Amino acid sequence: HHSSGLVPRGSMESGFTSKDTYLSHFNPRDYLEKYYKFHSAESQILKHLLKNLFKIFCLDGVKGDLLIDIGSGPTIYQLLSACESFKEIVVTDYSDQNLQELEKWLKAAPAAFDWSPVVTYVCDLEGNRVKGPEKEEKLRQAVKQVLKCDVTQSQPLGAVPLPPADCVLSTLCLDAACPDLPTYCRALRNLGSLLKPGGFLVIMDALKSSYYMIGEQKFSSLPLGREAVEAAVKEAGYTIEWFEVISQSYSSTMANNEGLFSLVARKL
Ligand SMILES: C[C@](O)(C/N=c1/sc2cccc3c2n1CCC3)C(=O)N1CCN(c2cccc3cnccc23)CC1
Repeated sequence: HHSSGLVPRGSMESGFTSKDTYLSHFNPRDYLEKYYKFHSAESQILKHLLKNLFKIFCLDGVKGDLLIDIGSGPTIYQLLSACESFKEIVVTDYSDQNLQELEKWLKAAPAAFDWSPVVTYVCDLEGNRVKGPEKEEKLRQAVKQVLKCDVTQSQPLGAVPLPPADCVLSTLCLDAACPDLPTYCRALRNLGSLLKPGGFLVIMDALKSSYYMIGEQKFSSLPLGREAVEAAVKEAGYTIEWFEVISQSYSSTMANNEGLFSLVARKL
């Protein structure tokens, strides 16, 4: 995409990877093979996101009718615990390439990525009430829609009539989606329009990361800290229930994050 090494793809005119670059120059299966192979940085990070989700959805409250999952990418690790606390899930993404990988996975098509190592891992955290083939069927039955997203749009779902949600989940999304704090803050107001009053916001993402790599192809990220996200959340109409910060970072070659944040909020 012209630039090559000097600046992330689709970030020369703008200074941040434009949304177009996610539709055209983005291979989702290449990304899944890199980050979600699954005791490296990636595996340890995925294991921490998983523990936080098992605690949010299985250990604590966060029970409901409908959970809208914003910017799911081509991944399902983030929905394994919520398919126990929610009667229905509505997954979304900007990339059609990503929505495709999700739709292939809901069909159990052999050409879809293997989530077996991950699914079995979450089963072990839950005590193993069920096994992999049983856990994946609960989650697939729970996915009611796969829709196009745009957190950087007043109506994040467009014309789709969706009922108010009890939870809105977003993992590893807004750092790539928003190019500056005004957009990060606005994109959180947009998530609130999908949420019920006193409804949960669950956000997980990297801290202090300005880029992330998918091979040799580079992508933009918003380098923000704990103070920056804490402030962005509260100003967008949310009361923060708890905020976790971990020091684990992605390997040298994969991103310059100083750690990762996990937080639960409530639309107030
Ligand atoms: C693969 C992935 O890039 C997500 N993976 C990762 S792995 C990793 C590792 C380290 C750091 C980071 C990181 N990231 C996210 C960025 C930070 C993806 O699938 N994303 C995020 C970007 N996203 C959108 C783009 C533009 C506009 C959007 C509008 N609405 C909704 C979504 C939109 C689409 C879904």
